[PDB]
Amino acid sequence: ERPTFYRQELNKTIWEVPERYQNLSPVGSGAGSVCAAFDTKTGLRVAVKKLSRPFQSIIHAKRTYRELRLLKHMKHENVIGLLDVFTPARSLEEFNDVYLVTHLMGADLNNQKLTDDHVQFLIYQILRGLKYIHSADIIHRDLKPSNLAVNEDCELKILDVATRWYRAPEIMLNWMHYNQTVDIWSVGCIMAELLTGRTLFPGTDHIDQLKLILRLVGTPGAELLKKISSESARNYIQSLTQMPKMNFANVFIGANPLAVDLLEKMLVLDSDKRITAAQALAHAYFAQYHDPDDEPVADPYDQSSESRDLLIDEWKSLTYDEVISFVPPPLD
Ligand SMILES: CCCCCCCCO[C@@H]1O[C@H](CO)[C@@H](O)[C@H](O)[C@H]1O
Repeated sequence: ERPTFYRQELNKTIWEVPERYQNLSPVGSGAGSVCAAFDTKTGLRVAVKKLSRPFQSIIHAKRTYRELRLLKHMKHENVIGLLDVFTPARSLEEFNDVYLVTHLMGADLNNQKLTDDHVQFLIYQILRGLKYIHSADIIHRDLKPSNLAVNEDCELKILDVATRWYRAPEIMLNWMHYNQTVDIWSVGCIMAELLTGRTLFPGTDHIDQLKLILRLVGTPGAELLKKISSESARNYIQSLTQMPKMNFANVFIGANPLAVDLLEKMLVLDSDKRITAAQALAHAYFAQYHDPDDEPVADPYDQSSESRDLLIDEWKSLTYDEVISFVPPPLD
């Protein structure tokens, strides 16, 4: 049955939401607008995002669909999920607005070294979430402290200048064919910063970022240089003065040797040689948290919906179908 909706003017528009969602109050970007609310059915504080111009163009429509589909797929403790999605529309013909409801997250990992035991717990949770995302054949591509939410029990969820500080070197070289370990590079950068209280590679601009990375991990070795299809890349690298990888033990002074060992395995230039999320969860650094019985994988996720060129009304109809078919997660 259809919930009774009410209407209220918020962020220059009339929002129309199920009455279960009370005390709406703005907090949000625009890069759709977000309101905080209290969900009375579940007892939870939530974020309610009214999408802005979701079907204004083919590009907007395809974006909306892909975003909804992703959020509907993600069902893991360490990944943001969808609590609800709704529209006031009673039919496709009347369908214009989409609203997404998620847990209201109070803090992120930006929000001043952490202790080694806390770094262990936070990075464990990131990697547990990443194992799940990667198992769906999804690459996050923009892992950074602001995309990591934590609650007051230090339970963590991976979220949905934009800073370059956490970005894998191959993304900044426009390499394409990205591996999932682009995300492992980011996790390394985050872990280093939690341990030291300092940004590992605080690049001022695009080339400076690359310069800082090369300073720590050294210039490419022969095995990596063999895999560079680009003639221009190859000839530039060969001309750099050969520098060895720095000693992470004497870069992360005071740090748990198990942590340094893990960082050495994450922050490798060659993406094929970086540790995977599932391998990292088995690393002795996480001995106190690691449990193979509860590090679950995802169902396969279909991203083909993505190479396709469809009409606006087709993307719109497909999005409508996803809104109607939505099943809320268990009351928990
Ligand atoms: C001057 C800085 C050079 C940075 C080298 C980064 C190499 C990243 O690693 C590479 O990434 C690709 C994308 O997955 C793969 O196709 C390769 O097999 C791999 O070597």
